[PDB]
Amino acid sequence: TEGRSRDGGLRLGEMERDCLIGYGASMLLLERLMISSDAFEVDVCGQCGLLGYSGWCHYCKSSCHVSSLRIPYACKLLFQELQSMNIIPRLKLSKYN
Amino acid sequence: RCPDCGSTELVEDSHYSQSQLVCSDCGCVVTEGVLTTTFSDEGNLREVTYSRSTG
Amino acid sequence: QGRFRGNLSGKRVDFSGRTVISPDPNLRIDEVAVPVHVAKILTFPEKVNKANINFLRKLVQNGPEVHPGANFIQQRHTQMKRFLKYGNREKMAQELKYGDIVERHLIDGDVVLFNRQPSLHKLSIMAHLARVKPHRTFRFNECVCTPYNADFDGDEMNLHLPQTEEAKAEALVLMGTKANLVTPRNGEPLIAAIQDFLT
Amino acid sequence: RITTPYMTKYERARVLGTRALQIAMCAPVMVELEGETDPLLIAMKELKARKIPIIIRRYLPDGSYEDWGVDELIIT
Amino acid sequence: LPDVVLKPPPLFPDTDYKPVPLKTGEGEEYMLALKQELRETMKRMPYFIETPEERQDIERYSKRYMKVYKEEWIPDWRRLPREMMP
Amino acid sequence: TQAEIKLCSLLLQEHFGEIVEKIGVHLIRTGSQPLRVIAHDTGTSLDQVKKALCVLVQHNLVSYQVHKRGVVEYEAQCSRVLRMLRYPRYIYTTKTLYSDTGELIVEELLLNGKLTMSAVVKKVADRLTETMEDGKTMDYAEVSNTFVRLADTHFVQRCPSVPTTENSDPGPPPPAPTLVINEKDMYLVPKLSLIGKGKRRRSSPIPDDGIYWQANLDRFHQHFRDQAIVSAVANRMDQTSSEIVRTMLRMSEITTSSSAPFTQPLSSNEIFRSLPVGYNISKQVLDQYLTLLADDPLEFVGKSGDSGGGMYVINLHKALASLATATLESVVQERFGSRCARIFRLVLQKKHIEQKQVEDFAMIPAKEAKDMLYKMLSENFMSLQEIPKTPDHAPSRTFYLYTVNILSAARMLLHRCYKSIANLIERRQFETKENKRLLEKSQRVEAIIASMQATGAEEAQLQEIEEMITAPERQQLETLKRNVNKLDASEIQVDETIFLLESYIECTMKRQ
Amino acid sequence: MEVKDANSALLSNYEVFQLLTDLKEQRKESGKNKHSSGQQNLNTITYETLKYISKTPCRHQSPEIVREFLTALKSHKLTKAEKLQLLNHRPVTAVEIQLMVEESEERLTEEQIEALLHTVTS
Amino acid sequence: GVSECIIMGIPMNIGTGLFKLLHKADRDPNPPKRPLIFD
Amino acid sequence: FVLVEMVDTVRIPPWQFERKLNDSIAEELNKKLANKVVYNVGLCICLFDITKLEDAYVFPGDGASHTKVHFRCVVFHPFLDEILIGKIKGCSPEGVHVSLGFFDDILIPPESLQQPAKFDEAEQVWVWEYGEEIRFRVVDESFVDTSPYTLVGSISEPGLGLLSWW
Ligand SMILES: [Mg+2]
Ligand SMILES: [Zn+2]
Ligand SMILES: [Zn+2]
Repeated sequence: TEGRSRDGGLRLGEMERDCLIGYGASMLLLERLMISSDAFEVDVCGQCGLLGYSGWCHYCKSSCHVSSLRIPYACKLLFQELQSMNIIPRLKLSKYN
Repeated sequence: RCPDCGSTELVEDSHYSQSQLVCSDCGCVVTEGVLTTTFSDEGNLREVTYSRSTG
Repeated sequence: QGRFRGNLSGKRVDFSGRTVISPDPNLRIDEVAVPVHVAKILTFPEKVNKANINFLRKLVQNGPEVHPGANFIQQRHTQMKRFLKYGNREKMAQELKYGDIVERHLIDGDVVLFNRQPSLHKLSIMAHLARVKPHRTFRFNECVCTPYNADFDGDEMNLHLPQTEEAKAEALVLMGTKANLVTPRNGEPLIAAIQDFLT
Repeated sequence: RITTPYMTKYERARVLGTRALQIAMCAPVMVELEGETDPLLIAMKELKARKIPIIIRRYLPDGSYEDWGVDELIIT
Repeated sequence: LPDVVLKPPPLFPDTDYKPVPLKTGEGEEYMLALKQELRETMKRMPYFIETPEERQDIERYSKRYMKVYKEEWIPDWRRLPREMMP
Repeated sequence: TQAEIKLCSLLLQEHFGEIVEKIGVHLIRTGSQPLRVIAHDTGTSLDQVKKALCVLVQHNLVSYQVHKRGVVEYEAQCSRVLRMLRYPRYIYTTKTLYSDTGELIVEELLLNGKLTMSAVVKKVADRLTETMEDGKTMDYAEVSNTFVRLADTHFVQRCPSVPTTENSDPGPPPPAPTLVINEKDMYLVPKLSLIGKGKRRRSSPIPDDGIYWQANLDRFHQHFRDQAIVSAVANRMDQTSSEIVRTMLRMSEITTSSSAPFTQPLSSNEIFRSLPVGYNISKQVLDQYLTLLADDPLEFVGKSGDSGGGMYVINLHKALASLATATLESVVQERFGSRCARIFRLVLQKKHIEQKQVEDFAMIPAKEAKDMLYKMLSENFMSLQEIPKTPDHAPSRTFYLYTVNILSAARMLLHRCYKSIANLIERRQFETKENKRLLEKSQRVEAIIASMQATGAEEAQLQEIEEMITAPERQQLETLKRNVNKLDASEIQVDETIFLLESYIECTMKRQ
Repeated sequence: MEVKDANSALLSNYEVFQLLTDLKEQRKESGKNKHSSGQQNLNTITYETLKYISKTPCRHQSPEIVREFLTALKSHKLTKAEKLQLLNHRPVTAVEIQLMVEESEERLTEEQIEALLHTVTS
Repeated sequence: GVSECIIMGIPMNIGTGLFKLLHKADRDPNPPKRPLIFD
Repeated sequence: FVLVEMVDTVRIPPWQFERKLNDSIAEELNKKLANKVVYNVGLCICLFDITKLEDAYVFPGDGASHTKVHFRCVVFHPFLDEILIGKIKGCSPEGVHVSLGFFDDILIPPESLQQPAKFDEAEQVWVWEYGEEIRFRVVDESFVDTSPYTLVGSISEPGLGLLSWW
């Protein structure tokens, strides 16, 4: 929430993230802004490129290309909001190696 | 109720600004975290009444 | 207030603190004093391993009401969180297994991020070794005030606690105070003596 | 093998972090610790002992890589 | 007030009109038999590119006893550009 | 064209294979494309691309062109791809017009794209040898006579000819031969002096090189338009009038181009002599028939002059439009109903009309006609003008005039027919695939008979053909077969409807 | 997760039995409570299929035995599936290859069956 | 880009996210293969 | 049975680093594809060999090891003609229920093709007489995760003669 009157934590302003980038603390920045703010688990079908649930793909009606992915909850909300406008985001996954 | 011991003695206690349900017998938590509307959102959203909703 | 400019560019986080700043010359420039009341709240999830089994056992035995204690215990197999206010903590300590997660209090030596609200250069935020003290305010060596631009005039000072070993080591090595004596603008040392030290 | 023979601070930070994360999960230890409960103390002890079983895989922009052992790299 | 739909409309709404019966006569049956025989003739003709058989593992002499053989046609290369020669 | 692409993919996968249909679909979707980008984009090897291109261009389904720096770009002919669906109808109309020798001629031309004199006569003679028994032999004489008759009737036309490379640009050969089409030799049949007999398949240099012959489906479509027109005329006015129309169209078959708004000027005097003697008619009766057909509101024919007694001309575009409107009214009547058909014909007669006018004229009360108008509007058959009293063209302040356009409805109905045929082919292929086990079972039970059918075929195994477990399963097979049969026949029937609409779409389009 | 070949190469039940026995002895030599407790299914499938194979005459074969069997069958130009099934079943009775086994027409020759059974006994 | 990396919640390439780590474990790539007899 | 070329990335936790990588890979793979049918592939049994074992990456997340491995393992997937010998563990009236010896009770032959005395009248009748063998017809797989099976195959028993048992 907002602050002390609302028992809210502090806010990482843009400048703080700028300093973190300048230091290059990639994993620390990722943990601070994703793990410690809003962490979510999503499933993506490589065939369709669309989000899925519980290792299942409704659009492809299959579960042979699902995968797990950690995400900011705000990012998932943005994806779904963009979906509502029929601007469908198709995620093209790639192996980490 | 307690999932393991079955004790129904679940009590609500206020932690360091965290609402959660914990069993007093085994100290095991059964439900934590609560979702409440913020003032910045409560000021924008509009309340609806039963009459106008039903027509 | 929309998504893009509101929640995507920046967002609020938990496991943080804000307190009045105050000087302390008896601390090393890489150390920061943390009030006990904040220490009792901020917790670092430690993985129970072979090296620190006895340490975590003692901390669990302390309980949440004593400073070197823990607030929660997470089992390896089941994801039930055990709140240490209730239940015999000695049985709980004897129940500890490797791979468990114990949310111990912020103790001595924990790497803690330390930042000021008006951020101009990268030295506005650093990482320090935390030492707990019984008073109420954040204390550190005044030779470090120049990068922060703080002046002990009632200023508030943001505190962040990482929750990952990778993040902790990144903070210690990269934004460690000892590793950022010189500003990157022109290599001039920012941390140095100050009034009542030069005199 | 044409890149720097010195071991940069980013490499040090990531190596120390990953090693500390590993040992925090009851990984085997090679530096016979003497009552150092903090994982990171053991991590830099390992780094000083140059007994860390991690290999840096530096990547050129084109895609070509080169591998350096931690012992092979020069620490400061 | 239109009634609220408690169960969604069926996957198939039944139709009042029925399809008309098809044409009857010698011509139609000749059409059908011709098309069905054409199916096999075009299957057998070399213009029908057979899909490459796969997932066969080991060798045996019996391979030479269940061999299916058919002649291979050739196109007129003076009408065809020279670039497409195998 | 998405339904067109889907149907073309289904047809090419059915008739030729998979690597060929992939390249064909890619060309249809992408248009003109060089070969290398074709191979790269399709993810196929160079040799497979060569195979697909040769098997396609051999049947004249695709072509190639030359561009800057001598690059060869390949293009697909989607209409030509749809044309193979009408092969059975072409075979039937050839079998009706001429003997089965010409039927086999056109069948082999369709299955081979282009063939020379020697190749086609050899194939036709060979295929005619097995149709007969008792040691009789086919000769190349009758096959050649039938082929030259077919070519002279313009049902068979020469391929575009290979240009004389020695006469023009002797030296570095172009990447493609760059064939050219010559009008005057599309029907110039070369002579085959040699006559022989085809082998009956015991299983125990080229005088006609450079000249290849293909089925002229334009002649087939013109003849089919003739048949449809005369069928409509016979349905409406009289059989004799349809006979007169057929005779004058036959008179104009060679004298008129395939694309002509009107036919040649034909006089009733020569109509009388050209009429078969079977129709016992008099000159004055012919004149009355022709005058009343000119007075027929369907306006198939027209006078266009009083010279030479009664001289007459036919209205190709008008007749095609009338046929398209009749088909449209028939289908809308069958799917919506008789009263909605009444509304459709009423608005066809009255191009611009208001809704209450339609109610009054069709004598259909409120809440019934209007629902039909709304539905038949929503199915894209109908259009509204929205004539405003201001130029804001905005809310309840403008009049709405019902106006139906033939062309748009015909286009969308053609698309619907394409998708329907796609659905039918999908259903037949799915039912064939899901029953391929029983298909192989029946194939094996018939192979037991066919293999070793006369040599050592004991009677004591004839009773073992039903011993295979298909005895109840044949029931299913029969159902599948009839369903398959039905589907095919139905599809073929729908195909004829397409030839109507497309014809209008072709005649209404001039392509300047 | 991707599989390159669902039918890369067929193997005899003798190789299955050999690998299964080796896995069993190694696993009992590598007794770990945590991993076994995590998944019993491997133990169950190994033990049950091993008992099923040992019930069959699939034991008492060797790589030399099966290779000599295959070489002897190679001259007989038989399909490899049926010979594999024979080595999977050990048909010593003539009736099994006569009736139970397929491709009986034109292939048994009424004289090769005796040598087939002789090779099976070997 | 870093902006979307933060937006997408993936580690950025700049800094510690540039190089890849490899665990120096005792391994034998391409181990000896048990031969098939049936083939 | 049949070997399959199986490619997969295996995650090894750090507390097994003292062991050889190959052995831990084999143990995890055995734990990972045991009694688990693979869609359009068949019923995997156990690992056979490990062919390729490349570099062991470490991620900024879990901190354990991940190794992409090419290997070979055995699966059950008949070629529509194989001869089986199973045991009749149950018999529904519409179709008998044969079970391969200790292998799986999922192969269901619909009784529709034996000698023309075909009826299972629900008192557990093996066969209508004038340790049971099998000619496998087809294979089939499905995705059971339709709600937050899949290998049965049809089985046929024609007039094989069966002189050993009628
Ligand atoms: Mg101030
Ligand atoms: Zn999908
Ligand atoms: Zn409890």
